[PDB]
Amino acid sequence: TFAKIKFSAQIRLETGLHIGGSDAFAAIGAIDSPVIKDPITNLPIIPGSSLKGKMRTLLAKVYNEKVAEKPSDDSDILSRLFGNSKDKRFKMGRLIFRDAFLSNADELDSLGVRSYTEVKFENTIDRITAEANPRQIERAIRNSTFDFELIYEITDENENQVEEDFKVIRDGLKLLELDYLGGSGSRGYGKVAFENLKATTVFGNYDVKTLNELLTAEV
Amino acid sequence: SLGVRSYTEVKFENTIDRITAEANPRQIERAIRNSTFDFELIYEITDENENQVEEDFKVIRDGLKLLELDYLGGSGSRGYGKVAFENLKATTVFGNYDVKTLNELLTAEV
Amino acid sequence: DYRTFKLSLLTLAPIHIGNGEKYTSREFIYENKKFYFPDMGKFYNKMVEKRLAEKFEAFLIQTRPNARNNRLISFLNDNRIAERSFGGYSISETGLESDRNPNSAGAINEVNKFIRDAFGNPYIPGSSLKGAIRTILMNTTPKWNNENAVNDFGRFPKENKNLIPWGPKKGKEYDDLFNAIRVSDSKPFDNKRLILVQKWDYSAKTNKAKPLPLYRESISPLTKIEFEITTTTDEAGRLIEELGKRAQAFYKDYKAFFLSEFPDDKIQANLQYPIYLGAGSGAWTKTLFKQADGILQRRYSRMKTKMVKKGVLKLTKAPLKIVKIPSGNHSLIKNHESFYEMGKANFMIKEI
Amino acid sequence: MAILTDENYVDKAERAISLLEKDNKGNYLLTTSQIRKLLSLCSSLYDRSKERKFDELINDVSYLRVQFVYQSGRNSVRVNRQTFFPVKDLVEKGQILEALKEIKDRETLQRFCRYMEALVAYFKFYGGKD
Amino acid sequence: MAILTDENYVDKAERAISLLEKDNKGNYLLTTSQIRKLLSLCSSLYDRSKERKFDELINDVSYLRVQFVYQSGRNSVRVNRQTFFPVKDLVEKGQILEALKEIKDRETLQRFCRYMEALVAYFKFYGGKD
Amino acid sequence: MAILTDENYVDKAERAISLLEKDNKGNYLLTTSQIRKLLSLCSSLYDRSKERKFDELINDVSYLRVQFVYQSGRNSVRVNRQTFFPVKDLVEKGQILEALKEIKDRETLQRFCRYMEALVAYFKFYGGKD
Repeated sequence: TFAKIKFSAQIRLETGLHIGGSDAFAAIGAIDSPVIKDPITNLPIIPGSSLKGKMRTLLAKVYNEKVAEKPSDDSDILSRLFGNSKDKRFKMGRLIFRDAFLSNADELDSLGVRSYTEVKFENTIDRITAEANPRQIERAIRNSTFDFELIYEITDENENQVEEDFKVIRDGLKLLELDYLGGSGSRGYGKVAFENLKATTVFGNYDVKTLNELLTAEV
Repeated sequence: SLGVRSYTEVKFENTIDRITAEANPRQIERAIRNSTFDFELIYEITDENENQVEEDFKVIRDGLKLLELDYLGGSGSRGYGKVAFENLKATTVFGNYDVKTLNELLTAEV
Repeated sequence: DYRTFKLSLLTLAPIHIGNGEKYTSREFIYENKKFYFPDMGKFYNKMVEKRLAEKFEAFLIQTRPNARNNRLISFLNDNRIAERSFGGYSISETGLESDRNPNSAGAINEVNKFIRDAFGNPYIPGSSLKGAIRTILMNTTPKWNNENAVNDFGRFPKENKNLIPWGPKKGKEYDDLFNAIRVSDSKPFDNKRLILVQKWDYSAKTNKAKPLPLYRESISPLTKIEFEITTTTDEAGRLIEELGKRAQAFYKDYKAFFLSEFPDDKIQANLQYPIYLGAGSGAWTKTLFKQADGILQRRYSRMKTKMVKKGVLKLTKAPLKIVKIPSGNHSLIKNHESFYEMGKANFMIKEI
Repeated sequence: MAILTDENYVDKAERAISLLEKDNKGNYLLTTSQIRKLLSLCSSLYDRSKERKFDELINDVSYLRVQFVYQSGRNSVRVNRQTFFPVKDLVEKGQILEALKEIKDRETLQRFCRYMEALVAYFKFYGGKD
Repeated sequence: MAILTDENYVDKAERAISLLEKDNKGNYLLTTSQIRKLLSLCSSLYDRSKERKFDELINDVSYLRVQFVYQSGRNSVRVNRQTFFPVKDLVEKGQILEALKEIKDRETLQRFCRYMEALVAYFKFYGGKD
Repeated sequence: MAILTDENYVDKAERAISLLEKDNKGNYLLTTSQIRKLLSLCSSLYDRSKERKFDELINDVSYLRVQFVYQSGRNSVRVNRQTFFPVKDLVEKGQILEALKEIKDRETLQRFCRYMEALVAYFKFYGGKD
């Protein structure tokens, strides 16, 4: 009864995103906080490690029933979905995250932008001396959309657990919507939305009609 | 010609402690995203295989499709190793065998 | 475990948040009772098709215009250009944008730009509102507004950034309070809400307002802007649910400290919970003024523009506006010289 | 005859920025903040020259040229009652506009962007400030 | 006369690393993360020099020189109320720029890359940090 | 005075291996995987020394020395809240760095390679894991 179901969505930013990388592709005269970029196209990306880590940390506050000092100390419902290196049962998880790449660069160009990353100028103001220290932070453009792909596998170990894993995936995406993807999101960064969130059985035989109903209705 | 200076990038990540929220960084090496590699898979047909050639072809197509739907070896639950098989075709390099229907199925199904 | 609040901001006065950039007088045209800010690329593209690219380049290159070759309208008049479709945007002339004539003297040479996104639409960043909220909260919490907030172990005093714990600690539970308070930015508003106010300083010693050459792009009074504030802990939930009645306490202390030394007609009245946002509202709106008194003034004691006593009041000029409220007709300012307390705004916070 | 070639642009940037105006204390009058927008536009143009054809990037070079002229005309630093214009000094001593006139395809555009790379690199090398 | 020869470059790195600036605690001011991009560019250049001739490696060598002079001035550490340039100190004491100026063929390019490898090897051998 | 002669290098390796530091459990902190590249380079140098003259082997000896110091400075193990450098310790107690400087001909090179083989043999003889 092996099957694979692909949750495909559009991560549309509601605010500039700063996931943050190194100076490997930074400009030669830029005192910036660079974002993680594609090596070839030099476009901003959303790495699957960021999505997986943020979603796992968010779902650890809702689906654990016990505070976990480590990802290995996570509950079974999350270990079987995200993986557990200290559990022979759950060493390989059922979720594959994928790097998300910019998918509406043409629309952004037609909207009249000159680059797909902007530089936001902030400062910290001393509260005793009124002395301002400025910073520059690179962000992806607000109306950017990224192709989001998440592959969920079904084997005989998913005999009576698929309807719960589907709910956990929906809850993780929703929690990501009521949170921020990695960055300085406490100052209003990294707000995202999942658009056209649908599930397609890309391998095997499986019925995703009900799941797609809660995807496109509850979201 | 696209102006890349290295054929491997360094992806920077970190782990955040669940309780203390401390960030421990870590960098790993990855191959460039749009890199292309030449894939060759030889399949041998003998007297023992003549009634199982179509099943073997179906299994090979399913395996290539599954690899496309999975990651090639690495930290691929976190977004690595997604691959695609482009210009996938089968030709008879030895002996005589008709690969017309197999090529049609390979092009339509990938 | 997350609480979501909606903060509605109603500007009672012009509000400027800058990006560090400034329009020069060779970049905007004052005509037809408006300031037109064209797109420089579109202007240059239309000027290469009229064989005036070299003339325009010589106009822009010239580092020392005398008195009139510094304005774009002079170039548009000398070279006989009638087209005005260069993209960009426009700001309606107020009249109280410069104390002199904008088309006669040097007048508005530079305009401080409002913060914009990649699409050119103005918006208020969440970091700015978060800084204002943090000033309100720090000034009204007695465990943060004390003498321990000053780091005296140095050449000159500075703020004790470690007074409110932040960041990870080795082997200790995460204790960042202001990571729990998450202020989002605004959906972009339109350029029709922007004006061109000027800086005026009111001195308690001179008893008059003096204009200064500092022109800013500001949001007009009575603009509605919505923010979403998210809270992830319990303490921060109490803090944000108490954002009003802490803004009122902060404003009461600020009025008893600074605003009581100035004429009552120069001080605005509050419709909702008060707040001070952006540039131009003064030093005491951005500091712990109980502890920064003395230190702040001595920081400027050896400058030509010396801070005397507690400083001067910042009063921009913007058109008078009446509002219709249940109490009747309310004037935004109590004076007839059209003086708004620069940077002032009001807010209401609900628990959506 | 081109002022920028693959064999001289780094040395050309060397000489160009070693001749920049200096204060009486020896510090450069130019700062990276005065040329930040120009550097960002050059970086974006270099990035976009790899994918798209040169005919698509015909407005970007013109915007870059008008930005160069505007920044050179607007940036002023006043010290000791003397006003200098560091961006204009950099533009004339590096022949930025003349090099921009010799941009006609991907190769010349990429050479110019690498020349700007070299200019800012060596500016930072000899004590340029942010 | 050439400063990098097959008999002296390892001892040259030996002598250059020992003279680098140190804190009062005795540890180095330079870190590997400051020279990571330069090491990566040198490694890529050395790898690509094996398979192709020096005629069309000129852009890679010029960009390598540009990145060296940029990273020299970019990386600054402020310790005990005093600014230090560790990458600039390493470049000036190892004669990186003068060794780069001597690169004219594949042999000299590979010698320079091996010298850079020797420099980082001896930097790590003497307790240098990442 | 030559530290490595044809009569005592095996005993030198024996004493060196006996002097290597161990863990609280008596296990060797050095592993063969830490020195695998060094051993491969030593074997290739020994193989090449039989036919090729020492003139073309000097670059290989220099790179071998660079690899030795890099692995001395790079490999570190943290156990019981204390850090150690197993390759650096092996190099110091085995007296390898200055044993490389006396490699002046084929005989000294082969002596050093046999010394390294003896070091590996006695390291594995005393419980050295892979």
